[PDB]
Amino acid sequence: LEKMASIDVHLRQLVPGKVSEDDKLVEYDALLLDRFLDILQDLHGEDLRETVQELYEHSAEYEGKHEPKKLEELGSVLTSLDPGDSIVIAKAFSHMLNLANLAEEVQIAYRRRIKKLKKGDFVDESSATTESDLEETFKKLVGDLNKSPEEIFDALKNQTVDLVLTAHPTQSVRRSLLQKHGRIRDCLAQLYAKDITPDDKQELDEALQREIQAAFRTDEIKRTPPTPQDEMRAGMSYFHETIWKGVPKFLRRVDTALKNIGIEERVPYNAPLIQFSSWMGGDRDGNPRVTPEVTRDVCLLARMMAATMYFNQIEDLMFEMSMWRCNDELRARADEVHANSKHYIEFWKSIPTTEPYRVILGDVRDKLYHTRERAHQLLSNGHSDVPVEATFINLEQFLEPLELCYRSLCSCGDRPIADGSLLDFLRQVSTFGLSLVRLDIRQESDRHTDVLDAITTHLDIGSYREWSEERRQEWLLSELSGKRPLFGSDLPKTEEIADVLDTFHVIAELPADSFGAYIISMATAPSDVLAVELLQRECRVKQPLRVVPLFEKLADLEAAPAAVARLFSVDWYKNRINGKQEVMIGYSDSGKDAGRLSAAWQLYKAQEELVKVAKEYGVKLTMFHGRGGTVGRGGGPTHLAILSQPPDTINGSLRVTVQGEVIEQSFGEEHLCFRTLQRFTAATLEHGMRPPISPKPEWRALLDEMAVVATEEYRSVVFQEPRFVEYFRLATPELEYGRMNIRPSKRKPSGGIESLRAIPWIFAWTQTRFHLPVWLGFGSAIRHVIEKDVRNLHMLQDMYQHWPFFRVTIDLIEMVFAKGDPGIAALYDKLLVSEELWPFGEKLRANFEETKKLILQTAGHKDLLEGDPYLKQRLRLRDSYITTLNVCQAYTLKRIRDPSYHVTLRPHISKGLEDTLILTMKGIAAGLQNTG
Amino acid sequence: TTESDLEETFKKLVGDLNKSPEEIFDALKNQTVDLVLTAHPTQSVRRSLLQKHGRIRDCLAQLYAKDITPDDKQELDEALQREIQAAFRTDEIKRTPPTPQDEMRAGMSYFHETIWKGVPKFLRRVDTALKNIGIEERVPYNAPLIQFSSWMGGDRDGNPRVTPEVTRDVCLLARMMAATMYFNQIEDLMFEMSMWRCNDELRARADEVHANSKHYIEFWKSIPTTEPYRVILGDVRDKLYHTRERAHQLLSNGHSDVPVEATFINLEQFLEP
Amino acid sequence: LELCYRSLCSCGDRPIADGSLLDFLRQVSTFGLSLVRLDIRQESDRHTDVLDAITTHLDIGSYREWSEERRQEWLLSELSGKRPLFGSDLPKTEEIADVLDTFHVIAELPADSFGAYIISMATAPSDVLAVELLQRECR
Ligand SMILES: [Cl-]
Ligand SMILES: [Cl-]
Ligand SMILES: [Cl-]
Repeated sequence: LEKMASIDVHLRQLVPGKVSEDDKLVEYDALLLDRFLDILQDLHGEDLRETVQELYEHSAEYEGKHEPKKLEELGSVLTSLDPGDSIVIAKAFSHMLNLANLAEEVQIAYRRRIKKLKKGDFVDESSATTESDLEETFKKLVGDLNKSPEEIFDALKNQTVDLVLTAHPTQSVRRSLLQKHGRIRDCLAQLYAKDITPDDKQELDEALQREIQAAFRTDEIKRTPPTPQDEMRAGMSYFHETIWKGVPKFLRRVDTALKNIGIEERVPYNAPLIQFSSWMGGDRDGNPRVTPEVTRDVCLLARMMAATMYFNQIEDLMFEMSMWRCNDELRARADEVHANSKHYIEFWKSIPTTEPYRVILGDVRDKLYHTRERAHQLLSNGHSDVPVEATFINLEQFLEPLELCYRSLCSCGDRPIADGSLLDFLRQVSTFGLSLVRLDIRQESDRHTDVLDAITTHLDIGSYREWSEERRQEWLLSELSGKRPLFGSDLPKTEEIADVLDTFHVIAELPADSFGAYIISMATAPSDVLAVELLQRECRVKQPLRVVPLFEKLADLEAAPAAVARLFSVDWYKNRINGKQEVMIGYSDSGKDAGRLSAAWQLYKAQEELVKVAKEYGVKLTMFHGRGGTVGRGGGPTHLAILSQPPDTINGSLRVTVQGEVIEQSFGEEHLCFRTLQRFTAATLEHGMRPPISPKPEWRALLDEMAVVATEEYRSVVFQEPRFVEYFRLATPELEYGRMNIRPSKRKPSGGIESLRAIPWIFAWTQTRFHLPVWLGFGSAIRHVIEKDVRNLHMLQDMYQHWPFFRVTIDLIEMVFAKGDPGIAALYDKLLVSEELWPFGEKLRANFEETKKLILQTAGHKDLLEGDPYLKQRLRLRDSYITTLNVCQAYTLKRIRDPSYHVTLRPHISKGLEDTLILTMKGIAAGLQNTG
Repeated sequence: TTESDLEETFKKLVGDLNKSPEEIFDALKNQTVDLVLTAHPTQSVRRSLLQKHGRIRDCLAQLYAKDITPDDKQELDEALQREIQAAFRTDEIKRTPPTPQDEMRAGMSYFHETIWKGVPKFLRRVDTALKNIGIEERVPYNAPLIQFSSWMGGDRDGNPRVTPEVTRDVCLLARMMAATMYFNQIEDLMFEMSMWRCNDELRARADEVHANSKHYIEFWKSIPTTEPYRVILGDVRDKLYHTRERAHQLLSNGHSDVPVEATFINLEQFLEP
Repeated sequence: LELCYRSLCSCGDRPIADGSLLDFLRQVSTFGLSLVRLDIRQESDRHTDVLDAITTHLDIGSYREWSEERRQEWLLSELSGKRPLFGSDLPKTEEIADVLDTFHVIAELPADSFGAYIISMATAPSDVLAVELLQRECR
């Protein structure tokens, strides 16, 4: 069998050059592809393997030269398959793509960094190969900015990176498949060690094939569109994978680099340099399955996982903490704890007072066990019997004895011992707390409007809905300044109103350690924030959540600093916020309203103005970056994006969404996790002391014109074109995506793109390799300013080379274009769109090509991603696998929607099209990862 | 430095003695090395110091890797000093002339150290070396090429501290440690066994086990019949837990309440599923 | 028990039903599930203190200074209205918390256990209205 010779050729034709000297990516992918196809032949026959290989060879042939003949060949084969062979081929290409992603992660993890490749400016910070590590960022602050070491250390102490993990917009990959992927990565890595013996290599190859087959032989359908509890279980997998051990690894590295610049202290173990938040189970915005019980559930589950990991982790700590010399305080506490009544009988019959650290640590272990057991009982029943005094309820109870051990050990010169497992444990307690993640709530402001309208209607004051914004403000301010409650059990509650109030009741019935922020979707005016503050207090929330408005539409972004100023001017709100105010901006959402360029530039300006307001009133402004941003990309780019943020918008608290489509690339691997946490911490540290350049005024004026032209084009296409929605429902799988499910994709099932949610808007166009929501508007803007003045191109180029914000924006567009193909979208059109609607797509695709050519001119590139050949190489590798899933999805849709489209089937190939469709959706989605 | 490894021994038997690969394989099948662990003639080193010694070895090893970065080397050096001082600052005289139960606990440390993972690694290497002489089979998994016996708690010759209760104790402790390790290992085994295609016999057993009414709520709300290997293995996990808890009760009391039918008493019950 | 009595009478076994069964029924009726029904008793001055902390916390004045008719007015508007009176955000002294807790205990137990709430030193209708109000507002 010399089929292996052919796939070696096609891969080498797809990626011919070597982007370094350790570039083994083509080798890795060829190895995985050979093993997988062999497994495929063994399991489903020779004819099936030859069919799959012919399809892939044709797809790589397409992604090389883009001859539409190749697409016609792929389709010719893919329609002749009966549904069974269709499912097999789709599953096959999904898994091959996953293997390609693992090869990429190995390459990135072990690519040698080249110090002679850095240029010396901020552009270095846009790729992992040249970005500054923590110590390079330190020395850069010391050299260019004359910042003293002790200043850098103080800055680090009070800094916080808060990563918010979101549910996957499609398949949150199972925890088991995460582990199998990890095994495949490890086998792949060790196979290329320059010291492995032939028997080690044979057994490694055997384990690699073994794992690949294990992955291919598990189903990814059936059961339910996973309950939010299950989705949350899968989401927390990355703590067991890399993050739990990874946090203290990173922190210790910070300690080392601080030493390597003269700082003799360590980063205080309680300092929250890294924190994690979760939306899984808390985001209700247009999502009815997220009920109050779901929220209580995910809080309790998280507390169980936390207690569990602390329990298993603390035993090794007990083995290490065998000293006897100790502090008088610790001696007293050990004798005190020894006066009491089973969880260490395999280790020691009982812990003697001659190992006091083990005594106290054993008590902490016991309390941890009782905490897990208690939370389990509350989850599965509703009450416990476990005395809350026998558990840990707040973080200070947990930290107090551990800190006693640390101080005590330091009293006796055992500081080095204390800086071991004890230090890593303390740092885990500070990072993860009793809950691992803190839950963020999100809800439409209209739902609070419904609650308050039923409240006022019940009190015979009128309808809160009819009242003007200022009349609402008056009522809410008088009610907040008074102490008299609002309502009781005697309140006509609809289904939605009861859901809202019950949500708040659940928030009040749980520890405040479990919750982060309550976030108001579709925020427009101060009554929307005041409403939530009021409902919180009237639901008896003891320690109330900080209320964070999410300004989405364009006019809302223009109105935002005024609304935040009015809020800051009210004494009640100024006293409640205690000098901190958080505002959420959703790049994807704002782009859905007004196109991407206008949304970006409007968000930069809005952050500037909000900083002006917060400086006026002495409020520390923290910006929360939602899905779609430049800070949501994977890897290197994130660094520059953080550096690019407007000055004094971060201020020691960076809050970014870790989008589901990227979390594997950011935390799936040990090294990847370290370098992610590193670039977040270093980029935050530097931006706090080295703001990006203030834009030249001609840049701001130019961007204002471009924003105008862009939004005009975008809205004229998406909203004003009457026969757009029809095209949207044909040229795109949005309808099938909503009908299948994931969640609901429409707030109002009967409306238009306005009421369509942002995630399905981005997704629907991402599946067809078209990405309309990301680039529409750039074309007419760049075109218009180049025509208005010959020299304006030179200005745009100037910005791309010197203004970080503009560079990161244009770069993201460039990357999305690297993922795009107008011919595939044209294939979807040819199969699913009416003939009289064909020119509509045609013109749109013209806008694509022109915008592509225009973006290049701004960046000074002749090809796409000319400045980051590593990423270009990787995306080129994936596209060959994804394209097959494209043709298959298009023809599958034509087969589902039209039973009048009969095809001469081919006989089934060796040992319900909807399952195929879901496979292609998950595959294409997983391969394209983040766009906009 | 010059002794024959497993494969060099294979090649010497095949070349110099004209023994066929089949004969070597049968001889291996029916062969058994039974290693008997005896109590230490003085200090049976504590388990904590065994782990500290292991860490010191690991730091020393990684410090001389020809590919480590300056920061890794710096942090490894610090971890080595940390462990050396950690070892030196523990007392080893105080308390009791360790109860034979304690001496036995310390003796069994090496199963957790290297042996538990070490046995299947060695066996797998036997499989590889057998492939390299033409043998397509693996060494049968139930064939006892390696066995472990212990005198800790059983040798009474001129040693009155070894009472019958001491023997009962070390037997129950050993069954506990075994049940623990099987329980912890079968978790990862359950994550791996996510297939759906299965045997008619195994399908029957999976549907049958599904006919019943807690140890996997952090992983899966419940295991469905579309993951039958996870069904059978989850039941085995449950039986392991009941075995450990039962032995714990028998050790600490003298009776249980755990029905012996819900545990593993003999090896065939364990191996069958 | 009543089913048993009816049944025995059905078959002309009334004399039997008028025996231990009758004594049992009568004991169930006389003593109920508690033997006795507890009467609560508290001074009116303490309810005045609770209402004073409530009105002071609402910045409407001090219920203690109010005339008997002003008290009556406020208590009646509160009783006919549908908006509650106070919440957890309430400065409770030891005695004030004691009174409110008494009402909470009364709300958390079966009504078979209680008889009457009795106001020591009663002088004017505001004291009775006060207890009725606190009763309704402690659920
Ligand atoms: Cl659940
Ligand atoms: Cl800042
Ligand atoms: Cl014992």
